[PDB]
Amino acid sequence: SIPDIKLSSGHLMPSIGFGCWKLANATAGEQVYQAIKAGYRLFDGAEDYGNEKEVGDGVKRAIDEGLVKREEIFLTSKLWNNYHDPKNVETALNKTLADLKVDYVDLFLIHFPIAFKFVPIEEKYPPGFYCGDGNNFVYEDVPILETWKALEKLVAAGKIKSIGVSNFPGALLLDLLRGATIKPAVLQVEHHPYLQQPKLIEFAQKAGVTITAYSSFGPQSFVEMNQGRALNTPTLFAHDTIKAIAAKYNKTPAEVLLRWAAQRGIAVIPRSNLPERLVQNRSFNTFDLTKEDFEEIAKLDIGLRFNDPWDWDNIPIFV
Amino acid sequence: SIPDIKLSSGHLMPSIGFGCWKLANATAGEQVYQAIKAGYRLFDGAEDYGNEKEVGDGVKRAIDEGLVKREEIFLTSKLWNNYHDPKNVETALNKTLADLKVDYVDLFLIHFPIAFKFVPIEEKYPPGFYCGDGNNFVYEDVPILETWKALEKLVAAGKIKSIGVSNFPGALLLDLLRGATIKPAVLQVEHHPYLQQPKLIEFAQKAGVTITAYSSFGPQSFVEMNQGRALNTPTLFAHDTIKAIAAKYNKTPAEVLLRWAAQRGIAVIPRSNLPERLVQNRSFNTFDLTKEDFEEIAKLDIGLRFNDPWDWDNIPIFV
Ligand SMILES: NC(=O)c1ccc[n+]([C@@H]2O[C@H](COP(=O)([O-])OP(=O)(O)OC[C@H]3O[C@@H](n4cnc5c(N)ncnc54)[C@H](O)[C@@H]3O)[C@@H](O)[C@H]2O)c1
Ligand SMILES: NC(=O)c1ccc[n+]([C@@H]2O[C@H](COP(=O)([O-])OP(=O)(O)OC[C@H]3O[C@@H](n4cnc5c(N)ncnc54)[C@H](O)[C@@H]3O)[C@@H](O)[C@H]2O)c1
Repeated sequence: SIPDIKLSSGHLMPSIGFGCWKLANATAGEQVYQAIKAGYRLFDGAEDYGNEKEVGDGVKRAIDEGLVKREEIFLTSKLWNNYHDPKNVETALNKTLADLKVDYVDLFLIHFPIAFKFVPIEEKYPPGFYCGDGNNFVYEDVPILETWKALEKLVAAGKIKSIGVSNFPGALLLDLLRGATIKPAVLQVEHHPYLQQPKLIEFAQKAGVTITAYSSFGPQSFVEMNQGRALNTPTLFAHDTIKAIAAKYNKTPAEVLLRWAAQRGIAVIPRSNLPERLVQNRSFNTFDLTKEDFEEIAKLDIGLRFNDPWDWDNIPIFV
Repeated sequence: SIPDIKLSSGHLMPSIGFGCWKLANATAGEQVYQAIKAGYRLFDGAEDYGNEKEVGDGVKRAIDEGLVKREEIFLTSKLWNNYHDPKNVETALNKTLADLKVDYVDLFLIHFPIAFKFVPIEEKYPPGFYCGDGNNFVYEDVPILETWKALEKLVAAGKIKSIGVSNFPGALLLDLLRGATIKPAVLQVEHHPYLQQPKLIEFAQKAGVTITAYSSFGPQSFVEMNQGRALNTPTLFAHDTIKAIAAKYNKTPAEVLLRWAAQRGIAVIPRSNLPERLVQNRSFNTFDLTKEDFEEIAKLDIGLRFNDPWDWDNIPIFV
């Protein structure tokens, strides 16, 4: 029932997954276990989320009861900023494999085109914005291609099935494609009605790169973080346009926001933090949006971005 | 007098220059010569403008008459898109050096972060959007850093005093600073009240990279090319905000548009096609815009870009 997408790497990836950002460590396993019982097979995690160990417990439990087999679960992780230096990539990937308790990951992405100064794992993990000098941000000179090559070596070693990037703008993705042997299979970016970036999507998809959208509900995710920008932003759930369309097909505005991405061949990893939400977030492909619909949602685009490194320390990623 | 800007390379660069784009071949010579007589010392040229030979004649005459010395002329040139591949960088700089009739260029910039397929000088020069296969675009897999490394060499060889980039978005500039030994000394981008990219300026400058703005008169230059987007844009010279401010200080809209950039440490290279405009475009630093003035102009920024590779062949540089 949950459609698959063949990545450029030849491997399949579910178009509907379970998000692991802000998934409390205390119940992450229980919740990952439940997600699996509900049909979810892909889990979007990351080293920065600091719950790969619990996410692992969840997957292991499901396997031990015989509900699924390793190859049926698609695990996605992300290399954090402090580990871009070629000599530390495998080290971080090892930690991820150790916490997840697996021999490989299905998808490993460059979390950010930012390279923080290396902080030994034993000193602090996950490092977060810690750069080894108190509260100061510190960076290290490591071009993106150097990091990508280490990743390619790790793919030949069988430690990673598919590799990709996250939070990459169009010009950086183009330049990585000029020196990549294995081309990025995925581009994961903030995608929602307030930040559509239609040209980026068009380029990537035309380039054979698969798109995975995060924060499909826009500011909602950051409101729960008490962020000034997101709070000042009208929710998509109560927006006249989304509501109208939702009423025309007799659906929920939530189902509309996800269908809007799925219908265009984009993968989603909604954050289901309630049982009822687990089901809803993977049962939305029951209707079709018309050209008119897309044109209406298209008007909501104002280029509003919630996840911006510019807020951290003025990192020019999106400027 | 025209204040200078000390580049990160150590060489001084005039804060005001003479643009050479669309400067006709038959009169290019005489025009450059007149500008020198008028006080201009810097000239922004480029292989793609197809007139560096005449630009050279111009400067040669000035020198021969004892008007100026080579050391007093700041010549900027740009590496066109077909010459990114390292083995072709030197030959292209060579053709520029002979055309200009000098041993070195004060500044060489990667015109665009786009690598067209190579086309021999003899087959066609300048190639423009020509790639070697009719009207089709053909690209080479050459990462920016490779081209940049080629340039660094050329500097050590005394064939270039300073290097830099042009039309590079934030993420791209950041990655280059990661693999560069000689940091880009200058960033040249489209810059005016409709496309202010304030964060880009801030980031670049705080990094010692000097900003050189182009198309300071907004849609103006591209209107003189019958470009659809430019013809449907209210001119900056008629805009109420600029009018009000100009009247206040009794200056021309043109003078206000150039001071807006200059008072903020950004260099300008207006194209002057009239003896009077030639003089005005370099005598606008006789007043200062107030904090309120900057606030009112700030409201104009709608991010309207007139020079976009997206129009050429959907090249994702600004997405
Ligand atoms: N690579 C990156 O930079 C990055 C950044 C952010 C998130 N992500 C990933 O993408 C996932 C989703 O993004 P997100 O964290 O912003 O969450 P989201 O946008 O999917 O959901 C945000 C919130 O909306 C609510 N919600 C979910 N389903 C709902 C429904 N049916 N009805 C009403 N409310 C509902 C929940 O309270 C939830 O916290 C993450 O879990 C993470 O794996 C990646
Ligand atoms: N690196 C790049 O990608 C790039 C792209 C475009 C231009 N440039 C450079 O920057 C320069 C400036 O850009 P541009 O050529 O597009 O145009 P501009 O902004 O210098 O001026 C555009 C037009 O306005 C008019 N103008 C000039 N001075 C005026 C005045 N005082 N009052 C009223 N009208 C006036 C002229 O007709 C001129 O053609 C070029 O000469 C070129 O060297 C670089």
